[PDB]
Order: sequence, then structure tokens, then C-alpha cells
Amino acid sequence: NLQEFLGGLSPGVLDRLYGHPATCLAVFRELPSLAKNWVMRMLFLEQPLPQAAVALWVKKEFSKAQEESTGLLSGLRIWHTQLLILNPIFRQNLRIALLGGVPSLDKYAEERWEVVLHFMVGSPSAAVSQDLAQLLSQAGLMKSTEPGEPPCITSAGFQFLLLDTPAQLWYFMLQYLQTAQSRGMDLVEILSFLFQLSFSDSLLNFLQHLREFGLVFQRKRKSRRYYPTRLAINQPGFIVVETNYRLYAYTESELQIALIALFSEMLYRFPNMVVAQVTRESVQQAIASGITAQQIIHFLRTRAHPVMLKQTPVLPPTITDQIRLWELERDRLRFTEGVLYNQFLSQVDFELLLAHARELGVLVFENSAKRLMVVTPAGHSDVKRFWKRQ
Amino acid sequence: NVLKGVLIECDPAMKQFLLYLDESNALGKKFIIQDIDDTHVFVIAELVNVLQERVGELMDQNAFSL
Amino acid sequence: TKVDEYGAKDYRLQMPLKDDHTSRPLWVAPDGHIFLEAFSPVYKYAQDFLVAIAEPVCRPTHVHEYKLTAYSLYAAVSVGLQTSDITEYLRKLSKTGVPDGIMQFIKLCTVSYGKVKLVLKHNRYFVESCHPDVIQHLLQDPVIRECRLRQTVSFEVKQEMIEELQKRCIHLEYPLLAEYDFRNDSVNPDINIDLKPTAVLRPYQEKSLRKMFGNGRARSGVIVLPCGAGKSLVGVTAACTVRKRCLVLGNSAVSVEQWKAQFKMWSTIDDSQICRFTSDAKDKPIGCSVAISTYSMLGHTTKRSWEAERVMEWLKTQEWGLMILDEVHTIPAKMFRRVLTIVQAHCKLGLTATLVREDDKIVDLNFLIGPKLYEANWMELQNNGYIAKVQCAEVWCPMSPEFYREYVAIKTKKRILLYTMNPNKFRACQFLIKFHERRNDKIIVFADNVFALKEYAIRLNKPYIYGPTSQGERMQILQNFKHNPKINTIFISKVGDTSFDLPEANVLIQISSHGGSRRQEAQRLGRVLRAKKGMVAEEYNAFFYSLVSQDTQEMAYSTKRQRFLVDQGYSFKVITKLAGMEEEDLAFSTKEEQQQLLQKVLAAT
Amino acid sequence: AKERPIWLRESTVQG
DNA sequence: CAACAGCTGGCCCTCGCAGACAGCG
DNA sequence: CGCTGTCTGCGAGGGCCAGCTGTTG
Ligand SMILES: Nc1ncnc2c1ncn2[C@@H]1O[C@H](COP(=O)(O)OP(=O)(O)O)[C@@H](O)[C@H]1O
Ligand code: BEF
Ligand SMILES: [Mg+2]
Repeated sequence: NLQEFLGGLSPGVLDRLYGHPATCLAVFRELPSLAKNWVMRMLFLEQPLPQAAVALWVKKEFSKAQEESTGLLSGLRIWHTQLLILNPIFRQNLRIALLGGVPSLDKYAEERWEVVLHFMVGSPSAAVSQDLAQLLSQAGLMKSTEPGEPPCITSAGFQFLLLDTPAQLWYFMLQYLQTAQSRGMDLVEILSFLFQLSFSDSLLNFLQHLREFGLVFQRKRKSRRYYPTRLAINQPGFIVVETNYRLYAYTESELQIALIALFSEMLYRFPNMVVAQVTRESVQQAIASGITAQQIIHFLRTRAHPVMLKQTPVLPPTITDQIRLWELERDRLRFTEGVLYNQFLSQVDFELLLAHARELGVLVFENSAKRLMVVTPAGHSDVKRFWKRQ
Repeated sequence: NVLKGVLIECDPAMKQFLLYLDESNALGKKFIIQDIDDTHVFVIAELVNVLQERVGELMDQNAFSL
Repeated sequence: TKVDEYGAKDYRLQMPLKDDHTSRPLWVAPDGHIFLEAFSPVYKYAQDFLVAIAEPVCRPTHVHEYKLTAYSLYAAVSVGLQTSDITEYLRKLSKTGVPDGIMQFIKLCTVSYGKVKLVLKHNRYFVESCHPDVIQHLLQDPVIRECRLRQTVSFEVKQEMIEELQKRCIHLEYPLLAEYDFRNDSVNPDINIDLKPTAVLRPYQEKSLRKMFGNGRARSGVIVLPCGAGKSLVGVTAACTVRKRCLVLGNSAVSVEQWKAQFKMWSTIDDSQICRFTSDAKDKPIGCSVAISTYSMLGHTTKRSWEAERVMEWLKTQEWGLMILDEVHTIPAKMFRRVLTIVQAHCKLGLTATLVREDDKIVDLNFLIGPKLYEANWMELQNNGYIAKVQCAEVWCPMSPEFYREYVAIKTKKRILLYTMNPNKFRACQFLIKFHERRNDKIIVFADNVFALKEYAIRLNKPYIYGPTSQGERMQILQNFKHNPKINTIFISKVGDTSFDLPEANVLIQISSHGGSRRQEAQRLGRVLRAKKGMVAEEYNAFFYSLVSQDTQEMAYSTKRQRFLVDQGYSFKVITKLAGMEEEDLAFSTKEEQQQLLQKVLAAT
Repeated sequence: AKERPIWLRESTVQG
């Protein structure tokens, strides 16, 4: 999540991020319910207050909310104990925010995002861009190994495909932000823009990337002014699932058919319907490719035709159950590397070694009756050294 | 003694299939070095990949194609 | 025939999209497959037309699928439809239009009806037609001339070669219309069979007969209804309409008795007229207006006994206006098909519930009896309350390690006994019977392997029925099971998978089966599919359990034999484990018991 | 009023 | 050479029929 | 000493699965 991302940042970058007022408002908005009040309280105050007082302002009931919000803001480093005054920059910058100091767009965003997904799968008709190709490949969801040949999709790439467009886009931006620092792009500049969007050379490159994903659109030959799309700030289903492992996809887009074809066999193609059968051969292939069963049920669940919505569960339980069993069937044998110790002549010392292995956290399985245990090879030397020491 | 390999955890019925393979030498060698429990077994790491498909064939036999 | 990248039959270059496709619920591919939508406002009208022209392939609760076959179309013209009517309505229903290939295909298989007719009179079979040209074309055919007896033109044909004549007639695109004009047949005396007013036929029952009697004449064909739908009443009603001597061919001695009782219950025919022809006894078949028998008795090939031979002589030398053939799907057997020629019948009505077979001979019913007149939708009847709602399930019983050790190694056909006699499977059956009996449910247990049936019967101390049991003894058990509260669970074998009427049997269990016999599974589930007294439409009144052994060949057969039921919308929930089993005092709780059982199974060989 | 057993009523799959 | 039909053997069970043996008069 | 019911073999058949040839790319 967005708040998750801010927490995983250094104090130096955070204070830099708390620049123009719009950022402080953006970070303020995500304060869950309580801390928003606390921010307003100690906003006009220039003198730190005791930590005990904050604790006693929340009734015993719903006390857990008092601590969790406090921990969240401590992570955000909004205030400091100073022994709980807010950051002088945040207080000042926030005070600036607090009285101080269309239909075409959505279609464009949906289409431009789709072509990226088209490229993700082996779709010959997809947008081609060297920067985009290396972006996805370096994003951890694609791999080429040969610049001349088009890249394939990694194990995580297939899972990314099934995720809903909101989470599908957000995960991509989250990966984009992390790699921005590695490639030499300042994280604060891009991160600050995203917040300001919700309402320089680095931005110009960043804006071009955002234009490529379809989140932003200048419409005026790349003018200074841009018009963000709906997805930039941050739909009815079409699949009918039958009890006999049949999917009737009411799809006109080639991408959705490509998605459904990942984990099912396509039988017939009609302009507003495609007949797909969820055969165990396909699903096992989909699971082998990297997909997780929960995603398949979720992917079919979210794109559920309205007719199935009235039924509960919308997906017939046997289909959902059967898909899971197909997943669990593959992993019947849980392979786990380890080192086995037998011929435990020292029965008394076997327990001592057992206790030592447990303390180190290396032991995986043990059998007291047979006086044997298995330890991962990583810790094999440690136990081997312990045995040699005697 | 100290033996390095791979531990396999599965349902009790599946274990008997693994032991049968070891006894029949269907893989060409006794991949099982020491049985651990009715639920867990220790096998040589080298033949795990080939053993992986062998179980898949067993699942393939007991599953119908539609 | 264009194939997409995802192995999909691309049909976008073949047909266009209709502008008002939202109202139109039908798809029609050039392959003939027709995908109808069950949620469309106009479903009811489309289904009746579609089921007639195309036999359903799968009918889930949301989107049905049908297939167009020459035999499927030939049924449409017989009932009363015409090529112009079918194609025009099909185009009206089609939301994408009918491809040129299918449009010509429908026309091709509609200019063949009525060209040639088969008429039986005075114990003689004649090939009747009003067009001499088509008759002349048939005479050119060698086998047609071979089977010949050795304006309207008719040439007599020997009875023994009726089958070959009929089979070639279809192959010559000239189906024989074996249509009986009972109302204009005074040669055969009218029987006193009459439908008592207390008997009211349900809408599907009447609709099926409407197709049979669309015109004044009576049509001969196969009428398919779900098990427990009441095919006995429809068969009785057909005899009432014909008012001629009626021959009913059940499947076993149990079938005829239930046929006898149903006639008395649903007809005014006196007990004297009703007669049976079975090895157990006979109610003077020489004098009887309605004869009830079994394929085994009539189809018996070896020399018949004097008692049976006398009846057989009378049966051959008779004229029957209506020959009801219960369990039609067994007709295409090598010998059971001969019973059609042995007996002389004008109109052959076929009643069955599972028009499926693991061979390709099920299509022979088109000419052996006639086109599939009707096929009710199981879910439609299930929601209407005419048949009890069943919560099918598949209890996954893990295989015992001692057994699986032997099963994996053994391959000399001894596996069937091994995974049929699974102690884990036995415990699930033992627990299920105990729990369901405590719920006042009438349990039925099936088992193809008699060995397994006997092993479970004595161990649980429950009555069991199979081949050797005398007709009276097995009949006694059903009566006890039907009425006696003490007998709450019964064990049955392959004998009682068909024609057993147990209306109060809420629960069913299956511990064995004969391979992937979809007919066996759908028939076996039929016993408990009968409507219950205090039945509620959406309360899952009945239940079905198919115990299987995990990681075993029975899994492949379990999926194979569920194909027919799922095609009708039944969902087979998987039960990996059963709760409460551990806290139950069930058998084979010790390795010694399981060890003893395994040795016995091996000994049986 | 003779409700269905647990196994039939709700999914028994671990997932 | 590799791959797919294809009717029959085999197995399981079931049925009708005939023969012998036991209960009854 | 005869007649009827029970039980046990002979012979055949249904339904399905699996197999060694026959045929086609
Ligand atoms: N119209 C009806 N009214 C009342 N009971 C009916 C009706 N039709 C059928 N039944 C009952 O349903 C059951 C049908 O049994 P049966 O005729 O053997 O079914 P099928 O031949 O379809 O398997 C019986 O209990 C019968 O009395
Ligand atoms: F379909 Be029924 F059981 F005769
Ligand atoms: Mg019946």
C-alpha cells in the first residue's frame, strides 16, 4: 500500500519529501481515523507535550487504535518525542495547505494500459518501446536474455497479469519507484509528483513514462500542461462459470481472451462470447507456469458475469474446490533439502543435540522414537562443528 | 552416520508408492537411503527431478482428461 | 475450420453478429453446436424448439449446449416441424445467424422424411410409399433387394430382415416412417384399457405424448425422462391412447412387477388382463390383453422350456399395436435387438432415462425404435419439484498403505478387488450409514463387485440383493425396505441399478462400479431421484455419495462416470474427509483387522 | 429440522 | 519410421434352463 | 412309492476395458 511504502524510507528522504504543502496533505489523508485529530491538535503548538497525555486521550475501549496510529506516525516520523511536537517543516508545510502561505481520458488509460499487457503476453500487436521493455524486464516480472528476441514472461509476470487493474497498476508503480533510485532518478521528485497529481529533467523523463502507461495525457504534443487519467490519481464482469468446468467469456478484447487462455482451453470464438473449458491439463499448466490457484478463482471471481452475482457463491463451489485440488495435487511431495543423522549411539546425547539444533533454529524434522533428525545443509556445518567439539 | 539429501513429506499412501519404486528399482537405483517415518522419507538429491515426474505420471494415470 | 492460436475453432470469418443480439439468446457455429442461454427472457420457447432439433450435449444451470446431427433433425420433421419453419425460427433465435453450411445441412436432412413408409398388416411387413421413384431407387440398392421377400406401390419384405432394411434405409437418406394408425385400425380388437380420472399426467408427461400423438396416428420413438420422472405412467398412458394389445418389455423380474403395479394403480385394466412372462411364473400369457415380460425371457436364444416355449409361440404369432420397451438403451445389444423382430409390433414406444452408452451403438435406436421424440431437462424438473433434489458427492477415501503397496505392484486385473475392498472406504460407508440412519433416511448402497457387496453386507449386518437371490426374496426385501422402519438400509448389486422404484430412498451410497459406465452412474442415482412426500424444491431432499479411493484408478473412472450427470447440471462436490469419523466406533480400526482383510482379498484372486 | 451434515454444507478443502 | 483405428478376448457379473436332492402326502 | 419346492451346475448373454494387429502421415 501507499502508506506501507512511505514507512520503508529513511528520515532524510522523508523530510525532503515533506516539501510543497500538497505532499503533507497527501500524507495526512492516509492517517486512518485517530491520528488526523492528533495532527490538528499539535499543529499550532510550538512546545512539546508529554507522551503520557497522548496515551490517555483515547478511552480504554478501542485502545488498540490508539497504539497502532501512534506507531504508524512514529514510522512516518511526523513527530518526535523531544525528551511530541511535529516536524517543524511538516507543521509549517502542512499549515500552508491548511490556510497558509473526461470520458475520453478513461478510455485512453484503459487502452494504453492494455497494450502494455498485450506486450506482456505474446501478442504480436502491442506497443514497442525499448525503454518500456527494459523497464518491465528490470521490474522483476519479465526476462529477455536476448535483446534481439522478444522477452518472455517470468513466473511473477503471469501472476501480475491476473491481478486487478488497480493492484496491477499500483504494484507496477511501486516497483517503478524502487528502481527509480537505482537508475539515478530522485525518489522524492517522482513521489512528490504522484501526491500532487492526486489533486525538471527528472520529471520530464518520469512524465514520459507515465504517458506511456496511459496514466497521464498531454493531448497537445507534449505541452507543459498534462491531463491525468482516472488511474493516475491512485467494471462489470463478462465470464460465466459452469459446474462442468466451462467458461463462457463475453469478451471482445484479445487481452482478456489471452488471460483466460492462460488457465483454460479455448474451444470456440464468438464476437461477444468465447467458450473455454477449465481442464486439469490447462490448470496444472497454469499452476506450473507460476499462477496460484487463489488468483485463478479470484480472477474468475472478479470478472463474474452479472447473472452469476445473484447466486451465492457466485462461482459454484465444486469449480472453486476442484481448482484448488488441482493445485494441491501437484505439490503432494514436499521436497525439502536436509542432512540426516542416524546411528545415534549416544541416546542421552541425542536429546542434547536435538535441543542444540532447536536452539539454532536449523532442525526441520525429528523422530524421537527412531532417534533421528534432519537439518538443512546451511546449518549442517554448525551442528557438525558442535559434534566435532564433543 | 551423516547423510545429505532431500526430505519428502506426503500422505501415507504416497509413501508406499515411493518405497515400491525403490524396491522394484524402476528408476535404476535405490534412491531411498533411509526411511524416516510413515509420513516422511529421505531420498538422494540427484534423482529427485526424475522422481518428480514419476509421481506426476501416477497422478496422470489416476486422473481423466476432458 | 480455422483454428486460433489457442487451439480454438475460429468462427469469426464464418458468421456475422446480429445487431439485436442481446435479445437473441442463441449461437450457431458451423460445427452445428448451439449454445443457448438459460438466463434469457425467451429461454422457454427456444429450449422446446432446440431440444427437438438438437439433442442436448450439456445443460448447466446457466448456458446450455446442443449439437445438430442428422438423427437429431430427423426427429424434428417427424414431430411436425419443417425445414422452412426450423431454419426461419433458428435464424430468428440466432444472435449471429446460421452459416451457409448449416443452413444447407438442415435442408438436406429434411427432404428425406415421408418418402418411404413401413406398414405392418396381417403379420406381413410392407414398404409403402406414394412416390414410385423413391421405391425404385431403393430397389437398385443391392441389400435392399436382397432382403425382399423371396399412386402407392408396396413390396413385401421378410420379417427376419427388417433391421437390415431399416439400417440401409437411413443410409440411403430415406428413413422408414414406422407410424401406426391405431385410430383407423379396426382389425385388432380394442382393449378395455382406460385411464382412470385419478391419474393426471404432469406437463412434461403430457408434452411427451403430444409429440407421440401429434397427428391422429401414433408415432414410434424413444421418449427420455429423468429417473423417477414417472416413465411408467407415460408408458401406461400410451397404451390407453392406443387401446390395443400392449406388450411391455422390462429389464428384470423386478421391472415387470412394478410395471404390473403401475398399470393397476394408473389404469382401470382389470387384474385378469394383466399378465407376466417370467421364469418365476406366468399369469396365463396365452390369454391376456397386456403382456409384461423381460428382454432376457423374450431374447433368450437357446432352446426354450416347454412352459416358456408355448408362450413364445403365441407371442410370435400375434399383432401388437404398442410395444413399450423399458430401458431402451439396452436394446442395441447384439441379442436384445432381435426381440424387436421376434415380436410383431406396429408402434414401438421406448422409455429410458440415460440415453448413453460407452459404445457407439446408441445411435441405432433411431431406426430400431425411432427418433428421440422427447428429452426432459433434469434441472427444469428438479426445480419444479417433480424429482427430488440430490446433493451428489464424491467421498475421497485414502488408500490403505498396506493395500496400496500391493495395488501399485499388482497389475493382473486384481486391482479391482483391492481398491474395492479398501478399509478406509469401508469406514466411510460404515460411518455414513450410521449417521444417515440416525436422520431417518432410507439408505441404498450399490456395489458392482458381489464380493464387496457380501463383505459389506455381513459386516454391517444389512440385507443384500444380487444375482442368486430369488425373485421372491429380493422382492421381499424391497417391500420391507419400502415400509418396514427396521430395514432402513439395503445393499444392491448390478441387478437393481435400473427400474427399482424406492420413492422414500433419500440417501444413496456407491462403493464400487463397472468402469466408466455413465449409464450405470446416472441409472444408479435414479433410485433416490424419485419425488419424496415431504419434498421441498430447494432443500436437497436426497443425496448421493460415490465412495472412491484416492490416488487409485477408481479416480479416473469416477470422473469418467460423472460426465453424464454434470452434463445435466449436477455438481459432484468433493469430500476429502468426513467429520465425526474419529469419534465413531467404526470397523477396521486396527492394523490387524486391515491386515486380515488384505490377505482375504488376495486369496479371492 | 434435519440440517445437512458439515461436510455437505460447507467446503472440506483445506484451501 | 511413428502414430492412430479397430474388432475381439477377457473379465466381471447376470440370466434362463436343466438336473438332482430334500420336504411333504 | 409320487409330487412340489430348493439348491446347484450348464450354457448363454450384457457391459465395459484392454490388447495385438491393420492401416495411414
Ligand atoms: N403423475 C404422477 N402422480 C403421482 N405420482 C407419480 C406420477 N408420476 C409418477 N409418480 C410416481 O413416481 C414414481 C415413478 O416410478 P417409475 O414409473 O418407475 O419411474 P421411471 O420409470 O421414470 O424410473 C412412482 O412412485 C410413481 O407412483
Ligand atoms: F428411469 Be426408471 F428408474 F425406470
Ligand atoms: Mg421405469
